[PDB]
This record gives sequence, structure tokens and C-alpha cells, in this order.
Amino acid sequence: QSTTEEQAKTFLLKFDHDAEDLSYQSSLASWNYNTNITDENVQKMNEARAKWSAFYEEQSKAAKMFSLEEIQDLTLKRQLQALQQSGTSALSADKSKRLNTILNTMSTIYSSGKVLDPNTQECLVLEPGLDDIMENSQDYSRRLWAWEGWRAEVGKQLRPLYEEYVVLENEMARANNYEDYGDYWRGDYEVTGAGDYDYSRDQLITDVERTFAEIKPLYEQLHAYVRTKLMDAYPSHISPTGCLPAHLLGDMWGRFWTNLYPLTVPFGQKPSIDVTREMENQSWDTKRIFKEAEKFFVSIGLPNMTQGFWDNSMLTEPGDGRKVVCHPTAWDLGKGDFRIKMCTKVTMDDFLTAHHEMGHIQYDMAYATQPYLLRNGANEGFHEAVGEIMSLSAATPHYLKALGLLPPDFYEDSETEINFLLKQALTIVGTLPFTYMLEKWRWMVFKGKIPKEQWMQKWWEMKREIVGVVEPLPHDETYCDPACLFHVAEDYSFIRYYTRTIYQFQFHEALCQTAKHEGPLYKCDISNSTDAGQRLLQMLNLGKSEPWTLALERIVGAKTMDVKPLLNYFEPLLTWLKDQNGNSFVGWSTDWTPYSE
Ligand SMILES: [Zn+2]
Repeated sequence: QSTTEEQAKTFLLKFDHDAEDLSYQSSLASWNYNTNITDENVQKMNEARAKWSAFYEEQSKAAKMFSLEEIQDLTLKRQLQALQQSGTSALSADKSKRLNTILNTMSTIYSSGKVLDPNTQECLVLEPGLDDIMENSQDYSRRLWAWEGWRAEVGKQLRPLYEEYVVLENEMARANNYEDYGDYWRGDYEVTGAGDYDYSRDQLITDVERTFAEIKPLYEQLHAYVRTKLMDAYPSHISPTGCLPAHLLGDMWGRFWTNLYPLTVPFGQKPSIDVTREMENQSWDTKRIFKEAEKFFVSIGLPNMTQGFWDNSMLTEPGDGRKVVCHPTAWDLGKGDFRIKMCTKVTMDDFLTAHHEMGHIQYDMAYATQPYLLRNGANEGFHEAVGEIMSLSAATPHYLKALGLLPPDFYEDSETEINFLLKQALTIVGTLPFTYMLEKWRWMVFKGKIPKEQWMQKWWEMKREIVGVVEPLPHDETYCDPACLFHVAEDYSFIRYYTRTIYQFQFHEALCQTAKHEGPLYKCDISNSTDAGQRLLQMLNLGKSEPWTLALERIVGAKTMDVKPLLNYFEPLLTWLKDQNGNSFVGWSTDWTPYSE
């Protein structure tokens, strides 16, 4: 009968056999570059990546004559659907070539961003001279001049390419039978043929906006409290009900505000939890962290890293003159070979990133038994949310008390707990309204709601009423604020962070419900509960074999976005905050603006 599937299976077997070795020596070569950057190394990475991309493109062509309706299995259909994608080659040669030469332009000059100090004696760049200026500062004029000087230069040259890039991305989107660029990016959450365990492309936009509404009371309370704290910082340019200027947004993008800790501390006489001296008095090294971490994983059934970790992977930067990338990285080389790199140190932040790197790799070991094309997470957010929830339990006071990092008689005060809330909110949660509304801006930009002639001026126009941030000096159409971020030029999605955050909170709530912990969610501990690990394994094993819809239900019990765990987690803060607005106005007053009047 010779069903097409019986030859597509042989084709997929050949593809797996070739691609396993291809990526394995590519990843082996990839490791040799991160740990050793030379002239020879970059060349062979370029050759290997070019060969891999060419082979993938040939296999994408070879997937074309075998249709998708000839496979009834959903899991097998997913592999062909992933492989069938070609890319930008669908249009004519000239448009594709202009795409490649435009992408080259945003690679070279874009990375050479420069600012000019008013005084010539000091010259600073974005890394790290400027970053100190925006983030680590306690004055107004330095931030103002940095904002003006940086934004004055980069917009003019970089604005015109964005519209051409957008229209060309739309043209490739239409080439692949998609309605627009939004539908091109909204296809990552579409499930068809599964049944009731499905998700709609437009349902994500509607549900996220609905979840934003429940955030608004707590967001207003917190923003009012932080504003009342902030009037002591800039009395002469900010009204007690006015918006924060764009040059007092914490940093370049408003994403990281961590360095502003000394100014906005509620209780400055209560010290934060910092036991850094204690492990230095107990001779704890980075290696010892990895085995005490295992003690938590064995409680949930997760084993340790393979033997190749102990010898091949280095726990610190080499000192033989070779310069490396010190960012902690997660590597899945394949073929049972796994290597792990970071310039870790004995610090609490590195203490958490060590468990992230250990635990986020553990996801790879969970689905390592899946086929090579199914050796991935459920989606973009699941993989990056599994790692973060691991360190949540490692930072609990009980875990440190039982691990020797805390005294046996140590008692934590509720005022001490107050710092931990503000810290992790300021790190992860505080940007959730910002991230959601920025992606709303992009979606209406993608949907065409924002007219083409006001693409950048409505970013500032709705900023007055909706974003509640006032600009210090209006700029004309030539300027491009998104050009200040390196990720924009490289086409990096921003909904991944929001999905990761929501999935991480859902995972934490599900694990705590399984752990049968009682009380507010922040006191939850899942250590030593062997029954809680079997439930986790039920979700870890599936990997990419099942959709996120059903994978989320396997651990949580529901197949919908939920912010009730978030409200429960912040319940004490709400109960302590609702009375605060008695003597303060709620929201940001749009009547008073610093720029016009
Ligand atoms: Zn990770």
C-alpha cells in the first residue's frame, strides 16, 4: 500500500541520524568557542553553523512533498510541521537578498552605540560607563544628560530600517499563508485536532488583558506607596501625583531597578537576609553547593548531573590567559554529553543561579528519552519557568536553617520578610504590567491599530494616560526609542518573559498544593516530600510529547491562565496596603504634566 508515512519515517530516521552528529560536533565545537575565543575557533563555528543551516533547509524542502494531512498522529504531525518551515526564501531573490543585507547592517553599526559627555574629560560607553550613570546614581542632571545624549544620536540612523523590516516580515508572513506578522507570531499557541484540550490564537490576548484587570488594585496600591517614597528624591521636578520622567526610570529601559535599593528601603535599620560570612566560616565551596542541592532533588527523585559534569565542566573561569563568557549557560550537547559553564562565586545570587543551572538542565534529562526532535520543553515559557521555581525553595528560611546556612535558633521577623517581597517583586513582578502593556503596544503595532505616521509618538502619547510615564522632551518622527535595546534589532520576542512568569507561579502553586503546605503561599516548602516528586515527574517525563495546555493541567489541575495564586501570594500585602490610600490620591494625575506647564 506504501503509505507516505512509511517513507517519511525513514526520512525522519535519516534526518535524526545526520542531525544528531551534526549538532553534537557543532555543540562540541560550540563549547570550545565559549571557553576559547580565537581566530580559528570562530571560523569553524561559522562553517559548522552554515552546514547545519543548509542541511536543515534541504530537509525543509524534502518535507514539502510529504503533506501534513497524511499523518494522523498529533505528535508525529508536530515534527513534520516544525521541519516543513522554510523561512524567508519564499519571496523573490531580490527581496531576500535585501533582507540579508539589512540584517547585516543592524549587526555591525548597531552594536557601536556611543554617547557624548558635555565635558570632554570623561568619555563613557554603554558597557559599563553609561550603565553606572543610569542605574547607580543619586542625582538628576547626570541621568538627564545621559538620556538626552544617547537618544539624540541613535534614532536618526536606525529609524528608517524598522519600517522596511516590518513590511518585509509581513510579506514573508503572507507567503506562508498567514494573515499578518501577528498571526505569524500567534501560531506558537495554536492547537488543532487534539479536541477540547486546545487553545485559540486570539484567546491569549483576551485572557492576558483580563488578568491585567485583577492586577490593577494591587498595582495602584504599590505604585502609590513607591511614589510617596519617591517624592523625597526629586521634589523639585515631580509632583506628588505626577508621572516619573523617562530619564528617572531606573535604567535605560525601566527593566532593572535593583541598584536603587538604598533610596527606597522602607526599614533601613532592619538588615536583609545575608549569611555570606557564614559559609566562609564553614569552608563551603562551589562544589559543596552542588551536592547539598542534590539533597533537595533526591527528596523529589531527581538525580545528580552525570559524571561528565564533574571532570569536563569547570566551575570557575580558567586563569591560563583565555577569556570566556562568564554568563551562566545551559548546554544540551546531546549523545549523553552534557557540559556546564559559569564563573560562579560564593554569593546568594550566584547561590540561586547555581541551582537554576543545575535544575534547569534537569529538564533536559527529563525529556532526554524523547526523540531528538521532541527533546525540548513544552513551549518557550515552560523551560525557563522550571528552573526559576527550583531556586524558590532553596531561598526559604527553613531550607537554609536545615542546610547549615542559618543558625538553629534563628528567628525571622515579619519586617525582615518585608524586604524579600519587595526584592523579588522589583526583580520579576514589577515589570509584568510594563511587559504586558509593551506587548500590547507591539500587538496593535502588529495589528495596524496604531497609524503608520504615529508609530513612535503614540508610544509617548498613551504613555501619559495609560502607562503613566511622562516624557521630559518631545521628539519628532525621526527618533526610535526601541533602537536603544540590542534585542530589538535581533528579533527577540517579549511575551516569553510573561509566559515564563505566569507558568512559574502556577508551578509553584501546584507544587505547594501537592506539598499540602498550610497558610500564605510564601511560607511554602516542598523539601523531603517524596510524594510531591512523583507528581513533578509526571510533567517532566512528557516534555514536548504533549501540549502545554494538557501538560499544565497535569501539575496544576486546570487548563487556563490563572492569577488567583498570585493574589493569594500577595494577600498579606494587599490587606496591609488597602488602608494606605486614605491620605493619598490613587492613580497618576494626568492633569499636571512637567513638560507643557
Ligand atoms: Zn535554566
